[PDB]
Amino acid sequence: SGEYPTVNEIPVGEVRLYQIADGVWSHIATQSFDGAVYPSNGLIVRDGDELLLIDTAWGAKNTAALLAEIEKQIGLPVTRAVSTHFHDDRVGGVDVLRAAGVATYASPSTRRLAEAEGNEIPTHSLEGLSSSGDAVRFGPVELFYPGAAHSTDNLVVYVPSANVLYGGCAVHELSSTSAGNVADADLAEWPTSVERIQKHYPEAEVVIPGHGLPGGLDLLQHTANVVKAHKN
Ligand SMILES: COc1ncc(-c2c(C(=O)O)[nH]c3c([C@H](C)N4C[C@]5(C[C@@H](CN)C5)OC4=O)cccc23)cc1O
Ligand SMILES: [Zn+2]
Ligand SMILES: [Zn+2]
Repeated sequence: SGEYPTVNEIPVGEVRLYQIADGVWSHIATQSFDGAVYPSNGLIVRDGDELLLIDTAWGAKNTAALLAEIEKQIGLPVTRAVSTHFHDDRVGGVDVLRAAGVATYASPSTRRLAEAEGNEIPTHSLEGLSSSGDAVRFGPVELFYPGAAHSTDNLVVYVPSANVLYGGCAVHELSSTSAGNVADADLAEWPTSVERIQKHYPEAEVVIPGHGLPGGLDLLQHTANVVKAHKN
């Protein structure tokens, strides 16, 4: 009824939307992995009379439910999607999107890693993001490659009209103890990558993590702290 939804409030298979700013929503879904249930976020950004989707809802059935929730709550078509790294919480559901007419995009690095791991593969490659600090425009957002962090390919997304920074899984929520699932992470480079984000987006007003509650710019410093301490 208004606060940001949490893992035990969303059955696996349902999707919630949360209005972040004018023309900006997050999507929240839950999924089982290795016998535990986790929430995860993505983003929806209005692009005129169309929508840009950032990240799937972590699976085919969740992503079908996402599209249905968008139709119910917003009623504009999703025409493009960007996946911010290669893991299933970001690309799982790309096949559903592709068959619903959505053009799916990711960096070449994400596409190669997704293919090598057996995850679903976005159709279109996003050039211009291969060096840390690179930024490109994509409809109503800026895509930024901060360097290796949670994964080597992780992208972040800024919505300049609303000063919304979507950090994806390179950014942790404030209740995060612990650096999340670090299987593919670069703990040594992660603080440097976060510092690049902090330098590039000093006017961010909302910061959305890949999992958990949005907050302000403090999420970035918190993430650096938790990664440094996990390493320690
Ligand atoms: C305590 O809180 C939290 N705990 C954990 C997470 C969390 C994150 C995140 O840290 O982004 N990702 C998760 C994934 C994704 C799909 N996977 C799986 C994978 C293992 C590799 C294959 N061997 C690929 O690497 C990866 O990230 C699954 C399950 C949980 C998470 C988030 C939390 O908030
Ligand atoms: Zn991940
Ligand atoms: Zn994640």
